[PDB]
Amino acid sequence: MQRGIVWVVDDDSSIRWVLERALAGAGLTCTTFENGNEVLAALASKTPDVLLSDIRMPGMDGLALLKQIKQRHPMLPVIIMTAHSDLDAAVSAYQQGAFDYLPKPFDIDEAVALVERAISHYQE
Ligand code: BEF
Repeated sequence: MQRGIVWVVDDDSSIRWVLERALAGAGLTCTTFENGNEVLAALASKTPDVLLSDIRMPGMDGLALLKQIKQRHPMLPVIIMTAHSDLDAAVSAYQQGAFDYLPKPFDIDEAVALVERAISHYQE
């Protein structure tokens, strides 16, 4: 049941290949973007069930990426790979409905782990 669209924003390629096929086997649609602002463009026409954002490119490292998401999507939850920058912006995330902040590690094991158990807690 349910579609299941998981969007990721990071270095792509490596992160994409793993999360794309592997997460696809789980029954979801995993796509990746450059870092964050890219998903925003796509977000302007769609909303993923579990968004994943990077944090090492934009102004506020990555938390800034959250701000963009909350500006147009004050509900779409996002998952950041790092929280070493201005954590302040991460707060605007929790208020808009962000997912959380995961350490640099991720891959399928660490990401799929946080995604499945997370969506399961939400349910329809
Ligand atoms: F690689 Be991301 F900037 F955490």
